[PDB]
Amino acid sequence: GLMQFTLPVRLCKEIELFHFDIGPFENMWPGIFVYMVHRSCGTSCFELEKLCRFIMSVKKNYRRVPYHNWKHAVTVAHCMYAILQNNHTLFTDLERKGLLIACLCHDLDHRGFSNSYLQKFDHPLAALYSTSTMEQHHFSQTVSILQLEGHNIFSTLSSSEYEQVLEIIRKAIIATDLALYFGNRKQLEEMYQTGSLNLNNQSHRDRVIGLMMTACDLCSVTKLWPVTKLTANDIYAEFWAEGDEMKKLGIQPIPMMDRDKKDEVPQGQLGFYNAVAIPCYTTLTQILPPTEPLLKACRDNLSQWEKVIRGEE
Ligand SMILES: COc1ccc(-n2c(CCN3C(=O)c4ccccc4C3=O)nc3ccccc3c2=O)cc1
Ligand SMILES: [Mg+2]
Ligand SMILES: [Zn+2]
Repeated sequence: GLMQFTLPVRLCKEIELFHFDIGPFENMWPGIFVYMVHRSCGTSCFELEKLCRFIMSVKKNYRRVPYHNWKHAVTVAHCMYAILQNNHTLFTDLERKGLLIACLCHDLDHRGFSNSYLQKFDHPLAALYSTSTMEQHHFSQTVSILQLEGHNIFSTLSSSEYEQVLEIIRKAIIATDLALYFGNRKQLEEMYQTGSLNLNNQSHRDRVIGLMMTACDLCSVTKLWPVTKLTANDIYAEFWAEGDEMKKLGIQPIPMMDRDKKDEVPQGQLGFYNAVAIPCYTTLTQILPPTEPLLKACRDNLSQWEKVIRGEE
């Protein structure tokens, strides 16, 4: 009960910042995650023994893929921690519990392949889940781990609170399907501008939590340039592998997944910042002003990509 996690001074201070990188020491990531739960949620939110056993079973069920790996899970959960800590009073007790867990679990058992590759391959999961294929799988894996003996971290919630938290987590994980982001942000844009946005409207909270999950999931674009630049290598390492697998199915992949078109990456990054990232953090900043540093860091990285195209790096 009186057992706190404590980080070295540099990490204690930098973990509070949006652009924090969790570093290359894998054995510290569980401790970083528990530290964020204790500060974000309370030292009483979860039984430590159960949380530790939940964390290590989640870790075990992430795969050795270049990008959609255990490091991504913890990185995305840190961004959520930064949003929640900078917006103290806006989120319920259940929501703080649910969203950090949702982030840790959001890409469980990812194979490094998009929903589109699963469908073109005719993967069994494409028959089981026709839309948001991988995201329904990620939620399924989350419930499976919660039902392992000794792993139910929500045990001391009431029947109704338990149903509420799994519903928060399900919506949160489904919302990480980027195909669903565009419509969710368009609706949030209209609600914010016509002034109809109402954080007591549950359907509105869902939309706002959905956008938070997009923002955390894309947070690679909100780090300092050297982290962003090096993470891009891992992202494209997966896309190019999917591209190769498209070619094996006798389908020319989109340039984004075609390793023969590396030259086109700098311009594709501009398109992605302009079409996805900047709009995402802009709308998020309007709804939640204290998330402005995500938008500023994103704009900084857009400028860095424009310098790459101008041969300046
Ligand atoms: C829909 O708007 C888009 C979509 C894709 C693109 N796009 C991209 C963006 C790549 N990208 C994701 O998709 C993504 C998802 C999640 C995290 C990080 C990322 C991330 O870095 N790269 C290219 C590279 C070369 C050639 C072409 C393209 C191309 O068209 C541009 C605009
Ligand atoms: Mg995902
Ligand atoms: Zn993800």
